Amino acid sequence: KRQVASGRAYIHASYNNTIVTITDPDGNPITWSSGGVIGYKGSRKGTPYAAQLAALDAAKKAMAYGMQSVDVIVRGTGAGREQAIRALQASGLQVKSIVDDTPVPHNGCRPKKKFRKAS
Amino acid sequence: PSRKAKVKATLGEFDLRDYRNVEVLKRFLSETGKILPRRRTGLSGKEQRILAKTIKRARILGLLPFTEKLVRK
Amino acid sequence: ARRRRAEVRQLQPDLVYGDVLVTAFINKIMRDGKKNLAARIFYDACKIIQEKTGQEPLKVFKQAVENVKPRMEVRSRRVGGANYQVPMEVSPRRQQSLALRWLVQAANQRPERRAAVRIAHELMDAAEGKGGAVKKKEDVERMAEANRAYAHYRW
RNA sequence: AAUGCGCAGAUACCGGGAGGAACGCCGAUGGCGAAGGCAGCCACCUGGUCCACCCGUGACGCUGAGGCGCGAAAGCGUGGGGAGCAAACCGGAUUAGAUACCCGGGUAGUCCACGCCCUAAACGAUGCGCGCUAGGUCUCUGGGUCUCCUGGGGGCCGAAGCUAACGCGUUAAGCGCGCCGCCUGGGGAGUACGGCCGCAAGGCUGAAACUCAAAGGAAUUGACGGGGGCCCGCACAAGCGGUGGAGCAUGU
Ligand SMILES: [Mg+2]
Ligand SMILES: [Mg+2]
Ligand SMILES: [Mg+2]
Ligand SMILES: [Mg+2]
Ligand SMILES: [Mg+2]
Ligand SMILES: [Mg+2]
Ligand SMILES: [Mg+2]
Ligand SMILES: [Mg+2]
Ligand SMILES: [Mg+2]
Ligand SMILES: [Mg+2]
Ligand SMILES: [Mg+2]
Ligand SMILES: [Mg+2]
Ligand SMILES: [Mg+2]
Ligand SMILES: [Mg+2]
Ligand SMILES: [Mg+2]
Ligand SMILES: [Mg+2]
Ligand SMILES: [Mg+2]
Ligand SMILES: [Mg+2]
Ligand SMILES: [Mg+2]
Ligand SMILES: [Mg+2]
Ligand SMILES: [Mg+2]
Ligand SMILES: [Mg+2]
Ligand SMILES: [Mg+2]
Ligand SMILES: [Mg+2]
Ligand SMILES: [Mg+2]
Ligand SMILES: [Mg+2]
Ligand SMILES: [Mg+2]
Ligand SMILES: [Mg+2]
Ligand SMILES: [Mg+2]
Ligand SMILES: [Mg+2]
Ligand SMILES: [Mg+2]
Ligand SMILES: [Mg+2]
Ligand SMILES: [Mg+2]
Ligand SMILES: [Mg+2]
Ligand SMILES: [Mg+2]
Ligand SMILES: [Mg+2]
Ligand SMILES: [Mg+2]
Ligand SMILES: [Mg+2]
Ligand SMILES: [Mg+2]
Repeated sequence: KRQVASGRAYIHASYNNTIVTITDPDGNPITWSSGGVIGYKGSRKGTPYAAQLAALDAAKKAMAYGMQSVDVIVRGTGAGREQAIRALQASGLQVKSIVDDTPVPHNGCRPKKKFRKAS
Repeated sequence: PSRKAKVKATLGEFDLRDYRNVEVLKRFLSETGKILPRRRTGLSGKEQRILAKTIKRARILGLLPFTEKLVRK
Repeated sequence: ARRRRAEVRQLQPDLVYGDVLVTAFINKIMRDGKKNLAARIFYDACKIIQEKTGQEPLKVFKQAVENVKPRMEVRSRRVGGANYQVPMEVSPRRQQSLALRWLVQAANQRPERRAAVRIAHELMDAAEGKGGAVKKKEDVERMAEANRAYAHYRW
């Protein structure tokens, strides 16, 4: 019952899950959701279908704080990334602008072995 | 194939050592802060080497970005 | 079919409704090459569809086929893991076959003793929305949209 | 998947702080270095190099046993530091087993200073120097009359030629001359012994008895691959009817 109307959607994409946080224009979360929140368990949380629900769930949850307009900020490499956007669009919520903000070091920390092979 | 608008062309009489000429320097970065390749700057082997050192300096002064945010997806 | 896409054969129309579907049904009802008493069944079934309902049989047979045609089905898939039940669309050619086959099979499960009757009641029950044929169709489509997670292997 | 973390409120998101390590794009097909090896930006202090002028000296040159210095990584000593990562190790999985591959942790270490160690697929597996022997082309960096000429450097294709072949070919593996290093069948064996070096781990140097009739280079035709590409077959899939169960026939 905060009332916000205008807000932000952070899609956190990953080869392993998808997590959608909705926030106010300052960045503080109104509500969130993910593959695990829609009752999926293992590999299926990375599945883009999951990502569709995960976004839709997170939407509706926020559409009851009277949201209408969202700035989208995609932030991950994974599957179910664009589908999380697709879901966000088709939820009536006006998507005012999508931005990729995947964080990337200017070569900094020694990565996990799994993620380097040939460096 | 692999050729659109070249950047050395859109401009004219500039100093590649001028690390304050933001209005000119910034034409050489992508939408992200990333310094454009030669195949898009249109600089020669050398000009590019000097411009990259120039852009780098201009980033430390806080005139040019280091990295920005893609706006479509 | 390794070489050519392989075309469908054109069954000659019914002798009594001048229809192709009705030959198809009659063919699925037939066993051991006894086409005479497969037709001798479907038609006996047709007399029964009227003397139990004001409706014309062709319109009912057609009506019930449509209620059994499945819009979705799964067929398994071997991946870089194992068996994944991929939800597929179902071509209009395959819905035909599936419906008819399911109709006969359902019909022959029934406890009525004459064959025509079993066909009759299944054909009727399926029009009116119920009956074993439809149940192994509402079922089939239920496995799709349950493996929805694997829709992203659309072939 | 599970260990694991999370109601002592994690994950996701915004704001502030600490710290350690690495330097995205530019950036490679590039540059520098004797080799190892060198990549954010600025300054200081230094090394090599290349061009033009054709000014100086006047054979002052080349190589180089030993000596001296340098020398990835790992490793060692003293002190510091410690984000991420990670031998050993602790768990979770997987498996016939799993001291492994996969997952969650994790110490030494990876970082810095100083002092050791001195190895390598330390590779172009190609010592250094100088002269000679078609050309084409791409590229880095100078100079001149700058459509083109002329240097230095990095690639590719190729004349002659060389090569067991592969290939090399003005950046020789061509034609020559100088000087150093090294080889002399496989194994035993970089082993033993001695000596020298090291804090240690170890390093250099380096055999013999014995034993084999091969060990080995390149290339050819095949066959094969849980290598690629292309393509067939009731091969699978789609479908109908069966065998496998019963009684009997028949063969084993
Ligand atoms: Mg617990
Ligand atoms: Mg509580
Ligand atoms: Mg965190
Ligand atoms: Mg923070
Ligand atoms: Mg700390
Ligand atoms: Mg070199
Ligand atoms: Mg090297
Ligand atoms: Mg100098
Ligand atoms: Mg003179
Ligand atoms: Mg004189
Ligand atoms: Mg010398
Ligand atoms: Mg060393
Ligand atoms: Mg070291
Ligand atoms: Mg130490
Ligand atoms: Mg220490
Ligand atoms: Mg300590
Ligand atoms: Mg581990
Ligand atoms: Mg770890
Ligand atoms: Mg040291
Ligand atoms: Mg040595
Ligand atoms: Mg020579
Ligand atoms: Mg010029
Ligand atoms: Mg050259
Ligand atoms: Mg070089
Ligand atoms: Mg020849
Ligand atoms: Mg020779
Ligand atoms: Mg030859
Ligand atoms: Mg050649
Ligand atoms: Mg030797
Ligand atoms: Mg011998
Ligand atoms: Mg030997
Ligand atoms: Mg040794
Ligand atoms: Mg000894
Ligand atoms: Mg001693
Ligand atoms: Mg061979
Ligand atoms: Mg083959
Ligand atoms: Mg089959
Ligand atoms: Mg039997
Ligand atoms: Mg016998």
